[PDB]
Amino acid sequence: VQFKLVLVGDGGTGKTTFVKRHLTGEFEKKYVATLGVEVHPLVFHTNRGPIKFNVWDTAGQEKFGGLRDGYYIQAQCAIIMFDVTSRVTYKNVPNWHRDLVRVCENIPIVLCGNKVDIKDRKVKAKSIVFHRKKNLQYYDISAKSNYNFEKPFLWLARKLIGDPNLEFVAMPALAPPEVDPALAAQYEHDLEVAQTTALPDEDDDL
Amino acid sequence: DLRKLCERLRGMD
Amino acid sequence: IHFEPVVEEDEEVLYKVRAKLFRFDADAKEWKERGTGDCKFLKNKKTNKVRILMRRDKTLKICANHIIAPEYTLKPNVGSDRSWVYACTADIAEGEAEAFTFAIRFGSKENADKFKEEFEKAQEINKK
Amino acid sequence: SMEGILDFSNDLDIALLDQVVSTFYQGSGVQQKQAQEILTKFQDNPDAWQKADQILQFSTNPQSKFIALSILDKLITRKWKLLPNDHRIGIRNFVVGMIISMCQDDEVFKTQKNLINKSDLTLVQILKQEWPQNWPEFIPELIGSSSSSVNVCENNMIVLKLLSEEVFDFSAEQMTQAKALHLKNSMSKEFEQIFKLCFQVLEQGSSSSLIVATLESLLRYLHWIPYRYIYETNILELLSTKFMTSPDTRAITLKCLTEVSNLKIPQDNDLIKRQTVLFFQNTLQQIATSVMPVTADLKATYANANGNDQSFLQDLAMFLTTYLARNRALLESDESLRELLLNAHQYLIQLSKIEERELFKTTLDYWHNLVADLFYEPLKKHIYEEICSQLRLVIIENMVRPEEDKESDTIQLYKSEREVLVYLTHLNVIDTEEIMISKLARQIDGSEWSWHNINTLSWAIGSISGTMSEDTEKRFVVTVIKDLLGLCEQKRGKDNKAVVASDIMYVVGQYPRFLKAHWNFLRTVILKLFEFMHETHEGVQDMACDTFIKIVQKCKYHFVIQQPRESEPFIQTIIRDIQKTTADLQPQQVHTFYKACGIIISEERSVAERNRLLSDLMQLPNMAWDTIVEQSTANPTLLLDSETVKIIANIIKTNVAVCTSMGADFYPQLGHIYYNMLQLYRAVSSMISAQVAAEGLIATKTPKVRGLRTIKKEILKLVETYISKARNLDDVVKVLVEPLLNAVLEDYMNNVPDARDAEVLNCMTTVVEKVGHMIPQGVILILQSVFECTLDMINKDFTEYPEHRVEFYKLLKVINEKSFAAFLELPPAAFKLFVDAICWAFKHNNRDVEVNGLQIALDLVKNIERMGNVPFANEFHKNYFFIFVSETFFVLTDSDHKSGFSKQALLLMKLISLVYDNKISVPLYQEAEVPQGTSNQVYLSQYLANMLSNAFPHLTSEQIASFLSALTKQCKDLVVFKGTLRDFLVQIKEVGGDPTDYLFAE
Ligand SMILES: Nc1nc2c(ncn2[C@@H]2O[C@H](COP(=O)(O)OP(=O)(O)NP(=O)(O)O)[C@@H](O)[C@H]2O)c(=O)[nH]1
Ligand SMILES: [Mg+2]
Repeated sequence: VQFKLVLVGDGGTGKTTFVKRHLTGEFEKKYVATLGVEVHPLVFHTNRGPIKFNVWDTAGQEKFGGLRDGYYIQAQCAIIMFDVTSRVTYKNVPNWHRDLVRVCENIPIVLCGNKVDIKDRKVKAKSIVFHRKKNLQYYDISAKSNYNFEKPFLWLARKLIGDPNLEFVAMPALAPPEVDPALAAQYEHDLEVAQTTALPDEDDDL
Repeated sequence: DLRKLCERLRGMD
Repeated sequence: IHFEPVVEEDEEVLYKVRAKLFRFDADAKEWKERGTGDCKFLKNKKTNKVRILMRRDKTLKICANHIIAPEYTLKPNVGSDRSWVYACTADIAEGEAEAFTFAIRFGSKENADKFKEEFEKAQEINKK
Repeated sequence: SMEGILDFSNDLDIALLDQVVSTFYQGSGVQQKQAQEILTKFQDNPDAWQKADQILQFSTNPQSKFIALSILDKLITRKWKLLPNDHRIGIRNFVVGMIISMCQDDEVFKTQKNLINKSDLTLVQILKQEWPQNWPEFIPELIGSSSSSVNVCENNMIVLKLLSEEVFDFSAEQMTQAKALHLKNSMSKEFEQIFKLCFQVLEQGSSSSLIVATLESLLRYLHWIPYRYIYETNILELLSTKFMTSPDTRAITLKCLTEVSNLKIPQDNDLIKRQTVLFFQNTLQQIATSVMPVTADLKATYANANGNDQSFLQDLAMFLTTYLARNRALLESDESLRELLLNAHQYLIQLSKIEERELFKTTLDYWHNLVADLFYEPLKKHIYEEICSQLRLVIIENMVRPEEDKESDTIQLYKSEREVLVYLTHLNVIDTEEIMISKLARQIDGSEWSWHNINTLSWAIGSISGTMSEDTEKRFVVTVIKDLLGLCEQKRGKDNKAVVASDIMYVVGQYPRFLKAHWNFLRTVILKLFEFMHETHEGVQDMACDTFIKIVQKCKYHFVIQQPRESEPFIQTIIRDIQKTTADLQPQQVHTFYKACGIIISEERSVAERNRLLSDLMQLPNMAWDTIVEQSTANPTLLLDSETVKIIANIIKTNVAVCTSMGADFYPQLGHIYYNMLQLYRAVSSMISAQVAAEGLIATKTPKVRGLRTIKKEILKLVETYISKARNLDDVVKVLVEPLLNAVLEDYMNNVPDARDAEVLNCMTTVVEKVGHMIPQGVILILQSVFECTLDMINKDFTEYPEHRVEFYKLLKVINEKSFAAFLELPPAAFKLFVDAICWAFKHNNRDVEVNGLQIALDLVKNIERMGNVPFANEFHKNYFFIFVSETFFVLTDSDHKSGFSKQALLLMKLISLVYDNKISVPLYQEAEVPQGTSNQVYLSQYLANMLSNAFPHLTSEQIASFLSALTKQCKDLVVFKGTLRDFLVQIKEVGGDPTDYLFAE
């Protein structure tokens, strides 16, 4: 029950950070440019069973584009990403869309404006209208604050399964196991280090 | 002058 | 006249608090977020054993599931007055059992201290 | 093993290629990853294109052929003209033949559409290079071959679609102005023959797949073709009747008609007017008879999401809104068209009930267009009275949260909804009132009671404030409050009663005109808010405080005067009981309260009364302050008590809050604490430093040091806040600045990097902005203390110290604006660092650095220019003119700084114009390297030609020379200049660019 998802957009828009957040829950602060593509399975638990996305996280920097539209072959869904703090990334949305629907002529596509957590927003809500004539779903998202971070996958799941009432549900939680002295001083090393490495974002509300 | 409303508002809670 | 008409629960919640969970990536000397959501202490009615169960908001995916073992010890983190660090030997949030060094942060120092209280009460419940 | 296809000495094993490809596309994990890297290395081999013909003939994997065409694509678009003319003909011939043979095989044509589409696009890339000059027969031969086969005719429609896209829709970025125009004229010249084929297919064709492909190409044509092809050919009849009946063609046809509704048409011709009416009439008729009637529940249909219904309803909304925004006047006078007009709008009403945020915004934009016109245009509003009545209910029931009850999408949507609903209220005040009262009755009678529903209605009621007459407003507001009050009583339980109370205070906060005229009521409101500031239910306290300051902002005057039946201005009463009122509030909420009081106090224009109120308001923080100063001084160890640290910070934050609303009037309070505050700043600084020495850099992460630094940051913010609003700048300069600089500059310079507060830079930026002209020695001292040490923090990468990075260049920018003399006093080595720092800013992607970096460069050039012909300016040009020219060219051409193109262009144009206006007095060249008397213009032209030759060695000398001739000749016309730069950016991406392209402006 798996669907190929291609994720495209300008470099630095947050495509990889978005996926990482869904894979591990982590927020990566470093910008390490994707080279070509990185494929990651991503599973969600729904009232219609589990759905598996094979996410093709492609590169947005042209010098790292790899196979480019070659990555789009046989995609069944897609996310186009831009950065609401960078006008040029929205200006390039029609270009990514062009290259995408030439390979994938009839697939559900979500348009995402990332980084809405940033106060000085440059691509204002009233300017974002490209999705209208192209029948794309649009969401304001932030991989950093998790604002709407589940919406793109929930909408795509509903389109791919053909059930508008599909919902994410809680995976069942098995009883956890019960709890050697040969690693006592071993785990005390690792704990000392962890205690003395400050936690990040200590001003965040949580 | 709106005495009745002031009293009515004053009693909320 | 008859007209035919038209055609984890075995547990009790001892404590619930909002929290952000971190796992320590030792090879990168970096704390990494694992999930933000409701952290719960769940007491199994059949074994009376208390566990921690934490789910991420929205996706509801499990980011912590392990017994509040009596030998675990909560320690402060250098950069926070509202977090606890402790080692975990068997957490099953993501498949096979596995050990982690966790950190859990809360909205206030008061929630952090209350969590430590509840955490120790549960250890003694697990003692018997 | 898989890496064998990367060895080009051996023949290419097609079978080994197909395995690498299959493992990539259908494999997983490590295998897929390794294959991915192999395929990328293969595709990027500059000779891989030679093995494309092999792959296309002898491979059985369509993904492999696709990648072969991608390799060919790169070669055609970048190196076509470099090839021997042998290969150009050869590549063209086996792309043409490959397409013919895929079309002739009904099995391939049916099952390899991705590969055919890729092949068609590749063909189009050849046409952009070769057609029509080296392929004049392409179009006549395309038309001839269309009749000999349905599959070939269909595919030709795909080729024509892609060609139209590449020439008209996506050329602006990707080709030179000259080349784009050449191709647009070429397509325009032969479109008569293209349209004839397309129309014949549409009138006769059977194959729906051929029809759909033809209409998809028509959609692209409509972006640019003249109106005569649309209005003089009966094609509108076909689109609006025939093709609206079959669902296969209905989606594309509707998109075509949407574009037609934006065609450039003459507005004199009565017959074109009738044709525009007619195709709308036909389309609406087909929808009513073939899709759904006007009464249909489109909300339910959209929610069911059967088939393509959602896309169809989206397209219908776009069609109706587009057409009606342009042409509804055509329907408003003829009584025989009234039914069509109102049915079209009734469909829009039904579309407006769909639960889909983005679709609602599309219809809401149209409703705004309509009600605005009905509000200004005579004799129109009676036509739409029934439409508008339904719209009132739709908008009231879908009102979203205003920011006064964090989401910028919801905020924008509320304001758009408010705007439409205000127009609708003016259009019929009585109908609006009736709907709202009625909706409220059903909140009381429980039939529509709901937390969401009562919030929604209260937002709607609050949004129309200022549209009723004062008498009607008064009667309306009273009824609403009464009904809400009884509704709050009616409930039980905390949560329920809490919702209704919030909505009550929200509604009243929205009607200040009412509050202003009913003092007794306003006072009762405030005093009820004060009662709520002791309630502990989650969110009540926040609501009470937000409402308090919201009311104060609008009604402040009534708190500062003495009212009829009062012994004192009400502000005096608030202040007396402030400790009691705020005893249960969190610090943030206390500060909002004090800020609200500051707003009132600023309305008092008697100075002595204003100052008395000020010192009365600040009595509690001032007494806590005095206590701590007397202690902290007598036992500096107290500041290690995190409780005293927190107390101190909250005192300062209270001063910031009050200073925020009082501005220049805050000065007397600032004077009460100023000197001791800066002493506190020093003592806190010593402790931060002592802690970092004893514990290491990790101390900066600890709560204790973070608490200490908060003190420093709030102090800086307080001074920044006051100085940015001060009106007496003599006092700023003579009382505030010098103690400030002694307290902050040396502490910043002599702390380790991880301990320096970027807020210091921000504070200094405000000081320079407001009084920089009056403290030239003070500015020099700022530079000496922060310039070099901050630059060394941020000149190793673009990552570290992001806040210092931004504030650093904001400071240099203001200094360069207001006190340029400070840079003249720099030693030459430090001025050289200043130039390096500007160029460093160029290379940031970070917009908050790049933009200031380019503005400093521009302002610096103007500063130097203003000096006239003096030694410093002449040395500047000799040392740095070409550094700025070449650094600007680098970011213009490196493809990683496209966000700053416009300002890079401006800077470059300014630099070039200096020389071609002989505004540089000395030669820019060595006495050695050029004949004496050579003009700087000749030298500049030579320097740049040599620079670009070495930076872009694949350009011909003719290209470079023509580009520079155009560029310098156009250095007084920014738009043309920029076009010439964009043309250059296209040509550097390929080989063999036409140098005459740069004569486009000529
Ligand atoms: N403030 C903020 N920063 C974000 C957000 N999402 C991503 N970032 C940051 O943006 C930068 C780029 O992230 P990244 O995921 O690598 O973008 P990308 O689209 O994958 N780049 P590429 O296409 O080159 O692989 C990172 O520093 C990341 O932390 C966000 O939602 N808010
Ligand atoms: Mg990436």
